[PDB]
Amino acid sequence: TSEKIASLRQEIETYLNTGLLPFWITRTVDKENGGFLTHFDQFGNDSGEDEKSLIAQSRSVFTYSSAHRAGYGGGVLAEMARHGVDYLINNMWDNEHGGFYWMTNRKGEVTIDQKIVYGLSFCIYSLSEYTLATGDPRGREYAEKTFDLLQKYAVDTHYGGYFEMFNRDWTLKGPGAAGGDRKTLDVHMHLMEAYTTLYECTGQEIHRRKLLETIELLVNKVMHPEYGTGIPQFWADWSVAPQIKFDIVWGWARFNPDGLKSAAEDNTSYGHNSEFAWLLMHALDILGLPYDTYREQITKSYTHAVENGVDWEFGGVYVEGSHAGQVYDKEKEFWQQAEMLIGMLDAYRFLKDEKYLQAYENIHRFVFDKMINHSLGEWWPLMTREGVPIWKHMSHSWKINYHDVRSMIQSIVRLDKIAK
Amino acid sequence: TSEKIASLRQEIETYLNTGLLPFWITRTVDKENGGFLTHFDQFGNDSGEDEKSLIAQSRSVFTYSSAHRAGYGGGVLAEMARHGVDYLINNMWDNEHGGFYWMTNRKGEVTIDQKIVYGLSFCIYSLSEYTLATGDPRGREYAEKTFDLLQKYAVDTHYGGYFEMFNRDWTLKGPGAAGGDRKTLDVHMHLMEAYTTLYECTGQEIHRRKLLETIELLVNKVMHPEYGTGIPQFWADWSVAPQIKFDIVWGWARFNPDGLKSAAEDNTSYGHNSEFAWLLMHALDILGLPYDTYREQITKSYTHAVENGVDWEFGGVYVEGSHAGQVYDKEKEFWQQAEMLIGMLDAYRFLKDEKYLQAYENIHRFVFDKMINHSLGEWWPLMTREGVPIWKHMSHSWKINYHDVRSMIQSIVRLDKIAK
Ligand SMILES: OC[C@@H](O)[C@@H](O)[C@H](O)[C@@H](O)CO
Ligand SMILES: OC[C@@H](O)[C@@H](O)[C@H](O)[C@@H](O)CO
Repeated sequence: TSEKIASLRQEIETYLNTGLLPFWITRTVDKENGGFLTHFDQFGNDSGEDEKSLIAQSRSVFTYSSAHRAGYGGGVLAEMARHGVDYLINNMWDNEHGGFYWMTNRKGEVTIDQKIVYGLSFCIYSLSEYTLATGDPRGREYAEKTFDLLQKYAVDTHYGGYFEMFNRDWTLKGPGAAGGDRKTLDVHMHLMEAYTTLYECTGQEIHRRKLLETIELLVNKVMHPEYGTGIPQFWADWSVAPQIKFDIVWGWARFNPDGLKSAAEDNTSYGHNSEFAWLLMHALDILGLPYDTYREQITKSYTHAVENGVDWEFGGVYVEGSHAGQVYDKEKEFWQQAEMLIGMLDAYRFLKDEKYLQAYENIHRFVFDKMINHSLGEWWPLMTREGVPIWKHMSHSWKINYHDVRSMIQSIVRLDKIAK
Repeated sequence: TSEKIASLRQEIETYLNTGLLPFWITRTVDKENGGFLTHFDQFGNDSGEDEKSLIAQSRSVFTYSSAHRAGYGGGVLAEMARHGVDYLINNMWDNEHGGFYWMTNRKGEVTIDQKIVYGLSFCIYSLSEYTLATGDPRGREYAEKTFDLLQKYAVDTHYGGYFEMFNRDWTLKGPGAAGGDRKTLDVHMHLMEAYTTLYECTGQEIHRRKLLETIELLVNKVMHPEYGTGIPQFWADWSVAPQIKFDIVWGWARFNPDGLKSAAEDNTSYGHNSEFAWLLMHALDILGLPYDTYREQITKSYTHAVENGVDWEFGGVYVEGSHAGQVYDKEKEFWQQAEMLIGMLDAYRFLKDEKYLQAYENIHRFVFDKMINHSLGEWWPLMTREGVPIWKHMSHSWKINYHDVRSMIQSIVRLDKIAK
């Protein structure tokens, strides 16, 4: 219903303009040391972490670049992005070996000099988006510099794909938790997301060809060969590896005590599969290719998410479950809802089955009625199945505004497409 | 027999010092335009080709660098290499897009601006060898620059391996004869040869890891999965492609009218398989790895060459034949004899079966009694099975001194190893 679509779009528009973006605009710009402040407790007050992670600073650069480019933030977001791009190049860029450092403290000193491809993907993503929004060639320059370093040091020229964790001097890290012997869905999915904006910015044949190569890797090696769902970790030879926690992390380790099959290695994340599918669709948009170029893959990702991840009774998407169709972890974490909002919409656009629009409204209602802490404007990071926050910290080094702002803008955009 | 080994080594030493190297030292240095002259007819006189191919100039740089490093040329070869490195950077290097151009005319003007990975491999090979011989960091610098450009533009991050032919702006060339849709044994074998000297020069972890990735590609995708013999051409997905002639070439197209199974697509080159095997062994030497790291592969290459390629009656190695064991083309071309000299020696070192030393003496005797034009010092390019030159041009844009000088130095070296 156009009245229902308009109601949903307005709910997002008011919340995005008066709640979410103001939460960050009034808090994050650090004029003393440069960069952004991203550590806020359940009362919007500083938690005091002496960290400015590459993930935090780059995602902020992306959010403010993309939101300004979309027409949000009252025009002040572009200069906020430049403030962060200033911090990235001046404090986080390695002037002897290249690439962006993983971690800095509050005053700008490098504290983890490793070159993590997961963070470097977000550098390529955010700096490409930054140049697209502001025209500053510094974004594209350092994004191209990062891409070239990934080709030189990270690309496995035999098996394909990328090695994902390196020391500061770009030497491959050790095996196991050091991160030097695994190829992961986490990194390879976001490089596809990164190369999409990179190619959109530069327009080179090389960036279009490597974006397609990244899509091919995900479809042919990363996703389940039968179910099409994302498998988290692989060996270099692309056989499935046992899932491990790397020494370098970019999230809080959450164990659901009442989760099912704790040791099961066949888990897949509905939020990841939805995030991959709509990002692949957006990649096809940027590539000028039709969606059904990967109709089998896109249909597998969305069908699996809507049939197993959507909590129809309480609302929101579950954390993870088996490829076969069993739900393992029924908790409610913030980023999977964000990615499910966009995906379920794009699923409705491509597959045209109304259970996807129902799936969107289920998750839309969950985020606005349960997840959004309206007194501050940010999202609760983790919740019991029926709502009710488990963790109440509003933001940290790994939870900023990348997922929620983009999912808000992209949802108004796709909902507008559906109404027409 | 040590008396037989000494006799063979001395035959090479006298010929290398008094015949082959003097042929080039007295002819090739072009002080007017820079670079090297490589076009000489059957009387050692200029043929007048208005060409200075990247293959010609780079191979010359390698020959003079490697021979000087080995202690040959009366000490004058190092400065000859620098004269060529001067020409490569000043006349053949693309200062806007990077990489070395494919073709220049006699006076140094670029005539084919394409970036051909086959030539760029020889740039990495020769410039790495040049720095190892002279200490001039320009070789290593531009060799590393070329390697990095290959990772950025040439590496297929999905299927692995390299795309092999690009326009000047590094955009992938068209399909078919343009060379943009095939991965070939020719390029991938020599990159392994190039990355070996590159890693020997720089010592970086990245060059060691990519050299191993190159070896893995050749063993697992390029060689026959059963016979282990080299298959010339593949599609990007590494399935076997029909053999074609590219618009860019680096040799004379020779059709043997009395060759067997002219249309057979199962041909393999004994010279190539031997060249790959001893170069792989040398790569293992540089990598500090034992030969039996690829014992199955190395044994397949050498056994196939000695059992099918060695002409026991007349001497020398045939041109090509089937993987299964049938000889197709019994003519005698220069570069396959050179590579068979080194390979048959290394085969004797690793496999210790005396049929390989017999194979070496068969080819040694053929080259010195039939192929070497002793009145000038260079090798006849092509011959009937029983000797007797078919083509008598001594050198051109694709036949210089890369194969024969290296095979002469490396043969004295391995023969010296056998005697001890
Ligand atoms: O796609 C990767 C995933 O979205 C992860 O990067 C989360 O953003 C992070 O766990 C937030 O804490
Ligand atoms: O290994 C490739 C082969 O050796 C080729 O490059 C010859 O050197 C060329 O055909 C000489 O004309």
